[PDB]
Amino acid sequence: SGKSYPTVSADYQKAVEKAKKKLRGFIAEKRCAPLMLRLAAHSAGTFDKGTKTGGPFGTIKHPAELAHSANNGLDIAVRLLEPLKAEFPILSYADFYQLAGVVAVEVTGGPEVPFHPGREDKPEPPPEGRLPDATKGSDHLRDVFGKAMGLTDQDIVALSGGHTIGAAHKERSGFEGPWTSNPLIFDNSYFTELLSGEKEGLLQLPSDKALLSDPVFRPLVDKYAADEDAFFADYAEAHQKLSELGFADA
Ligand code: HEM
Ligand code: NA
Repeated sequence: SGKSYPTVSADYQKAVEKAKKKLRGFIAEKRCAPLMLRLAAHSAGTFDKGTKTGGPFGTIKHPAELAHSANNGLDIAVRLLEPLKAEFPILSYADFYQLAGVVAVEVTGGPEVPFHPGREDKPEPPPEGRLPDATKGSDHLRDVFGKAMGLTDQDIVALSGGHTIGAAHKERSGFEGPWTSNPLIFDNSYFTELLSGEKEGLLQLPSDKALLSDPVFRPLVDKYAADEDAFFADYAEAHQKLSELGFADA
């Protein structure tokens, strides 16, 4: 909503479609879906609505942005995609990385997140420090997702569910381990685990836990744990919005 998507040529659209297929095979084979989803979200999550700066505009490939502490390990993601990107010179890096995130959700069994091409690659990375801090709580989440990005409380909880795939690594964030028993399967297990309490072998970040105690976030955790279809619907909505921050009249 509020979006006017740009026209791209037929050749551009053809390349999107071909790149989508190549990304499915590559991501599935390399077992890197969680890392690609992180790459897409960290690219998008820097958007500040008040200044219209940052966002999903290809800047995460910049050595300067990769160097941000919140981006530890994403240099691997960028390197992994470079040979594929080279097969699609017509596409912006901006579009390619968001497409990789959409594909990451799909190949792990998640919802089909709508994708619209046309993001332009911007020259300057945003300032460091805009991405969410895992050690903080509900006020912080609203500052970053709501005040900066312009997303809703519903979008915050749904997007937190992205942790249903993947794991933290002690050499990247310092945190360690998967949120779920099935880290390459996209489902509502993140919320199920968040509710059941701490289980050995599984991770919960303070930021994950903050969902449980917030008056608005908690009913959403409950809904998603009870209804995976509702989670998938809200997740697809939220991911689309995230992937489109600052893009197509924002
Ligand atoms: C809600 C606020 C968030 C916080 C505090 C947060 C924090 C973190 C941290 C600390 C890690 C571990 C990085 C590492 O050590 O490898 C991580 C990983 C991850 N994040 Fe988030 N994140 C948030 C939101 C999101 C969103 C919105 C998405 C996408 C929708 C997402 C997707 C992922 C995925 C898939 C991984 C696992 C990556 C892998 O397996 O290598 N996260 N997150
Ligand atoms: Na899972």
